[PDB]
Amino acid sequence: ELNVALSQVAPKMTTAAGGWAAQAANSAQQSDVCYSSLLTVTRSAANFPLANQPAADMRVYDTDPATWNKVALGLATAANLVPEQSMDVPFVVGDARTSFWERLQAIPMCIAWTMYYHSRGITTLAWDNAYTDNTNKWLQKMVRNTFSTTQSVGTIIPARYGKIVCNLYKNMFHRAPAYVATSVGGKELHITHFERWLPGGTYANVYSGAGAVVNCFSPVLIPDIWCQYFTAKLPLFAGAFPPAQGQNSTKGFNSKQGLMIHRNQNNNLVAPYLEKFADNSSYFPVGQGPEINDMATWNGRLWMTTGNVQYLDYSGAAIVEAVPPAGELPVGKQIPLLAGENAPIELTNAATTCVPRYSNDGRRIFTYLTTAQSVIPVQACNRAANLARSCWLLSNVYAEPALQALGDEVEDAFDTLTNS
Amino acid sequence: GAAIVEAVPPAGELPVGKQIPLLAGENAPIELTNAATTCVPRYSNDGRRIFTYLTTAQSVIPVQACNRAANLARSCWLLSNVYAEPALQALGDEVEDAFDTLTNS
Amino acid sequence: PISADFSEVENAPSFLSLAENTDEVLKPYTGLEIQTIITNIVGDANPNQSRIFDQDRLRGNQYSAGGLVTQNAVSAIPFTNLIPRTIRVGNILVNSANRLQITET
Amino acid sequence: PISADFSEVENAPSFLSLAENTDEVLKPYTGLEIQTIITNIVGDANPNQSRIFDQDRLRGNQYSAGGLVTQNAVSAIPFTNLIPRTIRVGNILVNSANRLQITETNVSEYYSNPIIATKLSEMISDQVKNNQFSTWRRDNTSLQGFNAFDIATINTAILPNGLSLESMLLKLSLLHSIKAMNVDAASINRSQYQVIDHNTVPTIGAPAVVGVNNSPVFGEDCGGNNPVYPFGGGTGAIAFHVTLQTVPDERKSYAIFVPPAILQATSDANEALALFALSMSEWPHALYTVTKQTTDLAGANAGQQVFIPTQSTIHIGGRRVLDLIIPRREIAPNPVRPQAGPDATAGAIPLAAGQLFNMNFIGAPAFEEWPLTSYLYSWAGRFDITTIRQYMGRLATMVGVKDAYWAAHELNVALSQVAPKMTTAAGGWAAQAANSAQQSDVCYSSLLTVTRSAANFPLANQPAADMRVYDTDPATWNKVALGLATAANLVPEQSMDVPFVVGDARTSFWERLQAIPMCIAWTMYYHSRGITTLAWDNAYTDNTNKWLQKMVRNTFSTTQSVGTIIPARYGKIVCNLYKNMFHRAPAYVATSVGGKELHITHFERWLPGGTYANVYSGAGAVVNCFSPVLIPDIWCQYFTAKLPLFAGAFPPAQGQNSTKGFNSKQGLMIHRNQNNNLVAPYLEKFADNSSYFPVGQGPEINDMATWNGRLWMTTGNVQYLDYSGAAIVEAVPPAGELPVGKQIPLLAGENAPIELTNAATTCVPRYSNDGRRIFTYLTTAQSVIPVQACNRAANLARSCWLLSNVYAEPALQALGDEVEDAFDTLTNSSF
Amino acid sequence: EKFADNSSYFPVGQGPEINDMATWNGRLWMTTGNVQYLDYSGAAIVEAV
Amino acid sequence: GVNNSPVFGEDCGGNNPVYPFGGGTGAIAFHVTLQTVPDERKSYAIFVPPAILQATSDANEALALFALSMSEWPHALYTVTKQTTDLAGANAGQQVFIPTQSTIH
Repeated sequence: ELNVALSQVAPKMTTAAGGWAAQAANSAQQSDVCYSSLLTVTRSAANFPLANQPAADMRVYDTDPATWNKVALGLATAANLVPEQSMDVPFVVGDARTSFWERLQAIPMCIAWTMYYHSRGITTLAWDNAYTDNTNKWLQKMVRNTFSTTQSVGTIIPARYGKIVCNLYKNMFHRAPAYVATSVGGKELHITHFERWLPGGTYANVYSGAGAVVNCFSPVLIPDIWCQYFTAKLPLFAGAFPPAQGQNSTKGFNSKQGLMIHRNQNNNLVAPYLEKFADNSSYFPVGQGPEINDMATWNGRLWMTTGNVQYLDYSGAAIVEAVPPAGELPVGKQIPLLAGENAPIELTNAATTCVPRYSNDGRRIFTYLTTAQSVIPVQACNRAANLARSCWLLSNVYAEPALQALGDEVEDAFDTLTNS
Repeated sequence: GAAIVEAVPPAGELPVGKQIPLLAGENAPIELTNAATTCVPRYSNDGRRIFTYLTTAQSVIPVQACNRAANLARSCWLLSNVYAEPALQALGDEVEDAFDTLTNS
Repeated sequence: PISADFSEVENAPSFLSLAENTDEVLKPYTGLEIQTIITNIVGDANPNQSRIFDQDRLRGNQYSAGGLVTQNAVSAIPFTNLIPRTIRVGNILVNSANRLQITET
Repeated sequence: PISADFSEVENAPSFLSLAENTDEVLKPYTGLEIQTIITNIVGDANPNQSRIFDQDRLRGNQYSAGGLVTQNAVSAIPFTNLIPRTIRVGNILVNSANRLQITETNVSEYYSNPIIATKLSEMISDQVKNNQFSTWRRDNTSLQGFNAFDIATINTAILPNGLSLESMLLKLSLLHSIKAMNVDAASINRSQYQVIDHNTVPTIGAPAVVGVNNSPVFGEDCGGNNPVYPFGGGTGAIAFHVTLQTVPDERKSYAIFVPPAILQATSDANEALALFALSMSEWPHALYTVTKQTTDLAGANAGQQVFIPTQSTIHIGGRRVLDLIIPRREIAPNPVRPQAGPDATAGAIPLAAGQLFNMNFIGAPAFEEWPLTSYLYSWAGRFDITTIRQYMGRLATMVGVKDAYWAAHELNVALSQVAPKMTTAAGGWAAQAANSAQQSDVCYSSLLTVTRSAANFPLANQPAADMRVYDTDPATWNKVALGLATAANLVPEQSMDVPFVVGDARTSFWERLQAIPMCIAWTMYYHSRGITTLAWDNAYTDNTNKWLQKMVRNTFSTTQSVGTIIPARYGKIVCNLYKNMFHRAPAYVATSVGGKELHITHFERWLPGGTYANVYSGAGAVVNCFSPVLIPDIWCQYFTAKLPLFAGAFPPAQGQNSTKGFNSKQGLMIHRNQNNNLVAPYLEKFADNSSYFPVGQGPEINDMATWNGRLWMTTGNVQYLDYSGAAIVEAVPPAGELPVGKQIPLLAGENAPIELTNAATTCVPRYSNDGRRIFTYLTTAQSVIPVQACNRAANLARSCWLLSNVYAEPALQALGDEVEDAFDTLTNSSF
Repeated sequence: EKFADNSSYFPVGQGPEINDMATWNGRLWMTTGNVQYLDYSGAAIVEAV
Repeated sequence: GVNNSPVFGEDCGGNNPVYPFGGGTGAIAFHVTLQTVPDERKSYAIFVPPAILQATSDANEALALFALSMSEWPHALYTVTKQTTDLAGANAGQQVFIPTQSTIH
């Protein structure tokens, strides 16, 4: 499981309006490429054989001769070394389908890291520059904990907040990832590849259509549908947009759910129903960051999908970070098509969830629309309108007719005849 | 969907009130504000039912208004409890009693 | 899960309630059971090939914002373990003008 | 059952009570139930005495609406696995101007019944192997024919699926059904050479000749002696190794152990390597033909038609390169019989090919690959059904092949017995013309049009899949055929426990009768809700009426749980309309999500993509309306224990009362629209409050009113209009004409059906393509006697069959366990 | 008030909450003799100053 | 293949093999006992038990799987060459890939 964590490696993103963008033919940004941990793979600067050896990425254990020699001779038996049968070998060993399986085992890792990095929107320059230049006591705490920094004596200490990622894999896929046993202070604890990473490194940012760095989102690496179709129980802020032309289609969360609107209407520029501030209005406190709110992160990506989105400020001024040219969310990599087989249409292969909320400056980022073009999302938040978003028609999702000419309730034809 | 024997108005042209001359600083009604809307025909002279129709294209928004999935925009008189609604409904909390609890509320 | 309506969005667990500690058995999540979520999929334009060479993508119908169904639309499966050292550039193979990605434990 | 009077039309079971779940364990449908009615054989087995050649159709008296009795009027058995690639046009044989109908499965490995290492596998690991870790010894603990380093690389990491002997046992269940056409002439019907080519009389005398790669039109001799695969141009490769060390470095995991129990000194013993290499690799390897001497109607032009069976057009496999490891006698170290291989001969056919076989190469050296389409072409005139039967008995001694062959066999029947669509006519017995798409256009038993090929053969296009079937993996086969693993569906048996269909001459007769209750169950599924044929075709993605997308969405198998098939919803409705309607359960296989083990039948493994059972008119034009109707009604009525009330025989005219209807005492009402001239039957109370269905509503299942709608379109002058009497988008038959069964040539003293007797009246259209409700109308002048027949104050003169209902209980001997034979009453304590 | 940083613009049914701790505290600052009456963000207003 | 990558070095000793992650070649000495070693690395000697020599049928591919697993990854820079074609099919060639798991130190 911890080669799939660091050998299944994925190209980053590309900002575009519709679906299916890619980079170029020969470019440094096409083969720019990331882990499943939303964490850019170190590219070699020298020539092989490498003179300067870079920083390490994941902690592993070793095998020494001094214990292997006593184990191989019957002078030594441990608790994790009780022999077994040949039919108890993992069935991956020796099969022709390993490369297809390891390709699929990497996707629910990146969903757990994707929901980790999107809950607090800690925009990719804040993750990258958290060791380069930081004056905030919070942003340095977030990187120190998430990655396995601590060492006592010769023992991989599991990271804080990577047990949050491990619990976003168990509570979300109903499957636990494989571990080893590890004694830190005489206490028996388990450690996963979610907990073994090392601090440092560029994270997964987004490139534009022309190839420029667009590091103003949270780290994205895979689009929305892989998070939403593969998940048993998925959180609120990253939910699929339901079909367009239906009753109860696509609405938001207003002040009935405790949120507040910002409305900098002097610069024709209003923001969603976001959470209450409590000294988070313009600058965050030294040592505090964005609150986990799913009502407001759903509501913020509900405005990023409108089409002309500004990521400015409390007062409406520009941030230091690189903004995409339009309402141009990061969209998935385009591969060649086959016979009778289409491309995605409109924000269907996109990555919507990456709502920026925390700037590099320790400053709050607001998602803005114009006062004129936000009357319909505000009424959608007030539950007085529906919104029209594109969706995948998969397994319970039906195409809604334009004239909703509803009848009675119940409507169970062959359904009570089955288990309903 | 066939015609009835009765005399239909030329368009969406509801019966509207009689116009008297205006005075200084004083306006005419604007749009279906001095009209008589309630007179929905339902029983023809033939003993036949009369149906009110719109086109399939121009009825998607009233059907969603009936399904409580949209609101409609109609003109009104601002009289004694009826206030002009802003375009950007930027609602806050509930309650909202400023000088109202200080009176009989 | 994919939301069929907005009542499935509202009835979704929070981030805090989906990140507590759990104490269940919870079998490992093998790609032998992730292969069927991408193969046994809903669609009528899907040709349903049986070989792994064609069962890579996420195929499916898509329903637009204006109410139009796209028949067999695909999302790339975005995880490889292969750096191309010879890129198809200008319809023919040139070698790559890019360095090689290295990791270290 | 057919109706004696109206009091048992009225007191017939409903649809909802007959589609409920059932907890009874029921016997399998053997096909003997239809047999013991339409033939002289009621009691027991008959070798060649019983002329099944002439006993091929439903026979009985009929009673017209005008009070006359027709003596011997016949309805054809409407199913065959033979597509006539030579058509008799104008009393003489010409080539077909029509492509070949091909199917394609969706072979994938799913979580079957779980598997566990035996005491032999724990014996190899614990002992021997583990004990070589102290003695510095690399000895060989060889099991039966293989090295210790061949068993040691297989007594290893086991996949958590468990194997299903389904794909190889459908290929065995499939070549059997091809190679059982050359058994005799008086054991195969003549109607099943006449289902598509109805201007044809086959002969008692010369049997059918089951040839291979000799079809005269549109390619289809896919290498007549330079053979390739029919699906994908390619020849494959087979190699007979003695060790895994010889398999080069590339494959070595795909390598299949040939177990030494299938090859013993009991047979030819080298044909069993070809049945093993044919079960494990690919179907079809070649395009089999069935050539029979036929004659025209009067009998002048005796020639030989070429047929291609339907089960040689089913694309199953995906294994084109075989590496078979062969048992090496007892015990020997590693080395034209280098390491004591028993044999590997080529066949019996000379086969001038790309590797140029001469007549019969005997060769098992180390690597030295052959082609596989060549190696199977040489064993293509030798696979007679007795050899297939004893090969099945040698399989059954080591694995459990009783229930899995019967599931694979009615999978064969499910996707091999294939029927031409319909033709709309007023009376009885309409067919199509010669050399036309409409004669050869053809459907499944699931009311679902069989795809024919688009371009010339061997095919590069690979059409959409039709059915999800499982497969044997080689890696688990290598350890369950060796004693290293076992499951509950793989517990071994005896050769007595091989099913009764195997190796019997009467398979081509029985398999076409097993497919009739499949089409009765699907026919009653598609007729309870009448959605015509257009609101089934483009129904998967219509943005109008979310109900219809849910219907077509759920009918098909497009769901999963853990890595295994979740079977279809609403295919258990068809399965319960099989078990309740026939009192006999269809054969399931096992699928496990985890712990919980559940059952999936051919009723639950179909796939979307493909049009439905269309109906043609008399001039060949399409009449996409009614409902997906296939075989004529009397099949969907007489051979039935409990037929739901909307499908029912119009009872005979006995006294003054013949045929009545259902009125407002049963909760119904007359529609009665805008104009005064046309009125509709007693439909539901919802029919006047709809006019168009809501976007989550569909046709309510009412069998009072569906009866009452087919009671009006039997009158002979109806129009299928609208809530207001306007036309619909769907194609309407030209007059008061109904879909009527296929006409076959008659015999002496034997009549044609008369008037709506060989018809399908149950297909009442109720749901148009647009989501609007379809009403059947009559003129006010010509609806007084139907309305008063509904009010029980008049009578309607309808035609009927003069048969009676028997429906015997199952036999459970079926010519497959005749263990009464005197030489084992005395060898009986030893079993 | 505590509401002053969570508004910046009043909602369409809210107005200035009657707080005499804070109105005192606002006339306590514009008695200083050099104030500006700007905005949530320090921008000018439509009203004549 | 192994050490076949065309550009940016990566033929790490294409016919004189060296480590990719440092200038080196290593040293193997197969000694039966501790009293035979270079008398300076006795503390790092690895016993090969006979079970490893009984694992593989060749019995000497299993020393090499035990020298590869105990020493150093990577020992060389593996490539995966596959015949590919362009988007419509005109220019049949063979791309050189390097797997991501042959660049892990």
